[PDB]
Amino acid sequence: QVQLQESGGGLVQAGGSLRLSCAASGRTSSLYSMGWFRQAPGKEREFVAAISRNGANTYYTDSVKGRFTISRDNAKNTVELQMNSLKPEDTAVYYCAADRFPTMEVVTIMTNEYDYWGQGTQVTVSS
Amino acid sequence: SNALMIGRIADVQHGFLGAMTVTQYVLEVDKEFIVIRCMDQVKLGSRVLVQGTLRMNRHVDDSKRLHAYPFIQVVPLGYVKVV
Repeated sequence: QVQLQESGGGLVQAGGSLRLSCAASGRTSSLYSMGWFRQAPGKEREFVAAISRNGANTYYTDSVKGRFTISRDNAKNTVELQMNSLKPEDTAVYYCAADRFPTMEVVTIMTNEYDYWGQGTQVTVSS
Repeated sequence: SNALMIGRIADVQHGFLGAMTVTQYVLEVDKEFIVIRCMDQVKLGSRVLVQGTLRMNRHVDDSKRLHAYPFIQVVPLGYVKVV
């Protein structure tokens, strides 16, 4: 069906920066809203950032506003998470997700609505 | 530009459109679909009667064809009614 392949993660010191990348392959024609989610051990998946199909609309969890930036390149079928000013709080396994709901401008913010999931990329921030 | 349709709820989205939440539905008529935008209860699989403003919402793709991304707008006189 659809594979979401993630990269760009790893280990960095606090105040450091990374650029996560989710590459989609398969039937990318059915994908609309794209999003970034994260899970720290013990806790459960929290919404980080998401973007509409046209790229015009973005939504961020409060704690990452100003520090992380989400963009997409549909021609390359990729979405990026620009991560600046990383804090230890930001340590988690980061997942990209894709939504099938056929809408161009509306961004999906509900987690159970995302229909495809990446395997997950590890991000660790040392203080 | 008023629309009125009846069909099954196929998909449900809880989304955002610039400082404002929005609930959207995929409405399956007969077989076709159209998105319903809202700026006993409406559920997945609900057979509903919908009335509202039909927006064509034509956009350019980066030829640069011009395609339609149509949806039904729903607000006092707009409604989604379970049946």
